[PDB]
Amino acid sequence: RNLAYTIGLSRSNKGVNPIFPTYGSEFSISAKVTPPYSLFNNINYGDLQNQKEYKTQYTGTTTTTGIDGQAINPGDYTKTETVNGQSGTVSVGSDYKSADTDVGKVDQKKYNWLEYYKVKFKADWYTKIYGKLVLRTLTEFGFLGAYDQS
Amino acid sequence: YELDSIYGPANGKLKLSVYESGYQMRSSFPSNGTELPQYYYTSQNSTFDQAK
Amino acid sequence: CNKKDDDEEIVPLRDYQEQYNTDNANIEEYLNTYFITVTDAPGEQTDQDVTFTKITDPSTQPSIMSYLNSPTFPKLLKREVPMHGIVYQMYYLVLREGTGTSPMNTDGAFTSYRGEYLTRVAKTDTEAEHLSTTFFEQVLFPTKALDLYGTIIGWSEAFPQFKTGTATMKPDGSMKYENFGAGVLFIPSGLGYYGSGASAIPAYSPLIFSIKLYDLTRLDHDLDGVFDFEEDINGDGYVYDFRNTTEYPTPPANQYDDDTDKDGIADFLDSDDDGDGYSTLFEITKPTGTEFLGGLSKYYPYNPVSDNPATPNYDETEKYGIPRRPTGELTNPNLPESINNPRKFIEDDYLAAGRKRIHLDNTYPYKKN
Ligand SMILES: CCCCCCCCCCCCCCCCCCCC(=O)O[C@H](COC(=O)CCCCCCCCCCCCCC)COP(=O)(O)OCCN
Ligand SMILES: CCCCCCCCCCCCCCCCCCCC(=O)O[C@H](COC(=O)CCCCCCCCCCCCCC)COP(=O)(O)OCCN
Ligand SMILES: [Ca+2]
Ligand SMILES: [Ca+2]
Ligand SMILES: [Ca+2]
Ligand SMILES: [Ca+2]
Ligand SMILES: [Ca+2]
Ligand SMILES: [Ca+2]
Ligand SMILES: [Ca+2]
Repeated sequence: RNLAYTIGLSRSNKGVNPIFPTYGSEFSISAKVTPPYSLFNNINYGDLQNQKEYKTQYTGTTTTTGIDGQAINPGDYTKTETVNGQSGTVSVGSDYKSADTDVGKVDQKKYNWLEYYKVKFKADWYTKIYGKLVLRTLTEFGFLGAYDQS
Repeated sequence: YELDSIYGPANGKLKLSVYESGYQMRSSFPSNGTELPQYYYTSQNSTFDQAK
Repeated sequence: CNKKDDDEEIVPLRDYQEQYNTDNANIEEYLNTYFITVTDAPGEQTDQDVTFTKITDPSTQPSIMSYLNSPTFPKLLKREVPMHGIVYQMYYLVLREGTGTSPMNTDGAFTSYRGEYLTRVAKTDTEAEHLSTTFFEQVLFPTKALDLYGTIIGWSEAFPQFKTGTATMKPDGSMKYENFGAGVLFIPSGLGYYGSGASAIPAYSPLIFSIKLYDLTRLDHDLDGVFDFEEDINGDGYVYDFRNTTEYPTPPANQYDDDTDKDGIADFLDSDDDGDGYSTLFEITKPTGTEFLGGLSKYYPYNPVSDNPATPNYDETEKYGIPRRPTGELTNPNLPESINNPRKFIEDDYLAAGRKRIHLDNTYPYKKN
């Protein structure tokens, strides 16, 4: 979900034909900002990968066998191991610290509410050099960032 | 044409003899509960030469 | 034209009960009006060949049916085969019983057979109605063992009642077989090819097979390290899986006989075999550093094995079998037996008779922390 506010200031004095301008310039500055959710909500986005809720686990209710040939009881944490050529998940027991971090859950929590800021700057200038020949200079900038690097 | 994979002098001659084999050959044989493969070695010339 | 219609009129699928009654009547009539002659070549390939001929002198011609549950060979027996809802009855004659082991209903059989199909011929104007047997397939010199699991139901049911014989290789490469089981099995159409008729055998045609069991090959269908003959819970000698609704519309009361976990999958086709989660292969795998290796293999055999003289480049001596629950001393006298402090194997755990092998016990591998 994304909730943003955008404000832009532009100054254009080009003329006379929009298709082939012969004089003037156009300067535009924009800034799209989202609420800083990271500041108010007390959540550590850096330690998410080191928590039980963000570790791979077996949600089934029937005992199964992993790639290692061992039992995988319901509710036990899992880890990925490559036995021979094929690779698969191997039960780690209740030691969630040794399990694999669920990147999908971490990314979901990190990107559940989009938090960013976008700044765009553009400058266009038109001038007549000789006769009907006109020179156009264009400079564009774009910056996308986040309030919290974590 | 020119023959390929010929080892030795080009003027060599050999006495070729084509006989009807009298030794039955098999690809596999049952064993004590298992189906083992049949192997024929390079030193079994006497067995095939006597049973012609 | 351009259209592709799907009009399959093989929907008839004659009733299993009606077809069985017709086949049984035809087979019974054949057994009453015909007699068999058996050759007696001791070591030749025609040791126990059978020839069927019509009975025209019933005074001194004993019909096949005459060999009822007789106390001396040849003996014609009946085996009840419950399948397709109805109860099939298959007649099989045992001319001679082998002097070896008997293959399971899902094992490989090395044998030579000559098959023929029975078909009642309509009574013509000049010729009266009778029964005719037409030849379709024959293998006089077996080369590869046939898996009884994929064969017709008749073979998988009658073969476990015969025994193998000794085989000796002659100096000219030929093999001589002796003291092997031989007999003729009359399998109805339902237990053979029911409605297929693709091959030379017409659809709904009872089959008559003359078999000679030379040898057998133990097979493992689940690749769990335990062969099908060792995964038979009862001593019946047959292993069945009731997960096919076509063959078994309703699971019979005899289910769970060859299924320890009662999961619906028989042990001969199940990997876990006990429901503990740990696969049978892992449980029977020899652990690292164990003091009871007893062989060069990485998997514990079901029972102790000996080397194979036929294999001179490999020693198959395995003096230890699949162990039972550890009945030794704990790693530490204190604390209760668990994954932390496991019990050590004494020695008798790999050789005791009647022990519950860890692959059939859901409490040995221990719970993970
Ligand atoms: C970059 C984003 C941030 C932009 C922030 C915008 C700020 C808004 C400013 C509002 C205007 C000021 C309020 C009073 C207006 C009345 C005029 C008197 C102000 C003044 O002294 O300046 C006049 C012109 O400059 C002015 O009026 C002030 C100039 C304001 C800055 C100009 C640049 C804006 C940003 C755009 C540049 C980037 C390109 C993207 C479009 C010159 O008056 P005078 O000739 O009498 O001299 C004065 C001596 N008595
Ligand atoms: C920084 C981004 C993230 C934070 C969000 C910032 C939000 C800024 C505030 C919201 C914008 C609304 C308020 C300014 C506009 C009201 C002006 C009314 C219209 C008008 O006539 O303009 C006159 C001056 O305009 C002016 O006000 C001139 C200046 C207007 C532009 C200044 C706003 C920032 C521009 C830069 C945006 C890009 C940022 C890049 C980093 C005021 O006249 P009057 O109404 O009194 O009547 C008297 C004569 N008509
Ligand atoms: Ca098995
Ligand atoms: Ca059984
Ligand atoms: Ca099972
Ligand atoms: Ca099994
Ligand atoms: Ca198991
Ligand atoms: Ca050996
Ligand atoms: Ca077990």
